[PDB]
Amino acid sequence: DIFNRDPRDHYDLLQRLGGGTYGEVFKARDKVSGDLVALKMVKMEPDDDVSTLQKEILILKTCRHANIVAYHGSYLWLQKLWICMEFCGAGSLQDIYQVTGSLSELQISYVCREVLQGLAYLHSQKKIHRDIKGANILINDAGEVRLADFGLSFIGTPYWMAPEVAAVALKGGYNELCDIWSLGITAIELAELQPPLFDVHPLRVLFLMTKSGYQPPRLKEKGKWSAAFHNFIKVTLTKSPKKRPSATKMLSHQLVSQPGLNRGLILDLLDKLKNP
Ligand SMILES: OC[C@]1(F)CN=C(Nc2cc(F)c(Oc3ccnc4[nH]cc(C(F)(F)F)c34)c(F)c2)OC1
Repeated sequence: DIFNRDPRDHYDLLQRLGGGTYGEVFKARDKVSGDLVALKMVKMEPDDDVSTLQKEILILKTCRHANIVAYHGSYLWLQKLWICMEFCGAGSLQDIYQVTGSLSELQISYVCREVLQGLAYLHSQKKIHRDIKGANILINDAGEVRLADFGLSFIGTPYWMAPEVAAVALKGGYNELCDIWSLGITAIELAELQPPLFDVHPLRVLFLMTKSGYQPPRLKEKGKWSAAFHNFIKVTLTKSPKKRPSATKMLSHQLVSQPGLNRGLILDLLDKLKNP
């Protein structure tokens, strides 16, 4: 459901957060709640069809889980769409680790369980995130973890595309289990400050993956991590999606099911951020 009103009534905008990849996102206080919200402002061109986004907004609203950024309500007004969202004060894990350096085996483990909690719920709703990485895992001042979900014309013009071709332009080859893979890369990203093959051209990384011989990547330093963290990487990055375990199966992995995993590990992290 979309509300048709100036949202500058309801909310005072307190600080501009957004930059390159996030675009325009504002920290804002709710005039009624007195509560803190993130307002993501979307720019809309005349020939941008509104009715097509209303289909992508349902998905955001009926996504109700602690481990997913809560949707509050969209606002169309003056050729702009403002999406109101749970605020996460520490921004993304990427913002964090670029200052704090590498995350610890136990820090990464709690992040891997909270994410799986969110993916396991998404999947149960037959939804697929498509973009698990550091930049899309957000952190609140409590040190709790929240998956940011978001929601091309030069893939071709569709008018001539045959239907099977059009089926892929919307769906990609994406599968619920492709989100699991991305977590494995993300875990390495948290460990190493960059995903495998960051120093390699993207096209080449795409070719290399589609070679028959392609080898799932690994943690650089053997001794630095437990057998558990090693096995978590091995299993999440299984090549064949037919054999890659689901998010519930992964929640019963020893790396994420161990005790002592909780938000303190991150509060540590958020302290490390204040006091270098
Ligand atoms: O281009 C990258 C930079 F220049 C360097 N760092 C950032 N950090 C950054 C900036 C933002 F605006 C972010 O968005 C939020 C911030 C707080 N609470 C949020 N709740 C939901 C969101 C989101 F809109 F879904 F993302 C959100 C964010 F998560 C991180 O972006 C600038």
